[PDB]
Amino acid sequence: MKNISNKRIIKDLKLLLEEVDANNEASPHSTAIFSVDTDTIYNWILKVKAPADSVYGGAGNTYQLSVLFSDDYPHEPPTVRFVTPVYSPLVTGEGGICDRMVNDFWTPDQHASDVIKLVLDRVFSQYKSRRDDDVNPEARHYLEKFPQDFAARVRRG
Repeated sequence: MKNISNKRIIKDLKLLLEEVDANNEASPHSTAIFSVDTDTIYNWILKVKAPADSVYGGAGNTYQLSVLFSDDYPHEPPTVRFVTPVYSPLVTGEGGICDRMVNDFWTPDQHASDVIKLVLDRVFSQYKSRRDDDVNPEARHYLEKFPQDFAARVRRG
């Protein structure tokens, strides 16, 4: 890895910042990103609310994420990681997600914003529909057989 100008990381950060400041003036189904700090242009730390809609946006808790880029962006998209623990079939105890979640659908055309919205929605809102991106099968089994007890458990931690 090297700390190098990337035309598209910078262009996509400027675009996210513009959207995050348009959002924080006005959906219960969408997740709101409300802070974007960086640590090198290659590492974006975000603060997020899940949708009021979901199990995960109940007490309006904050969720912290890391978006990590490589020198090859936009050819490969960044990795999203939860810094906040999240009980989920799609997230590990490390905060990892399967690369497939993002990589099956990536074209270099798309923006860091699009990647971030896809992941937040997938995990907070579209989790019930299983694909090839399950990383925590104890959480999947538990949702599948105790839908209601899985909810009470998300509000715990």
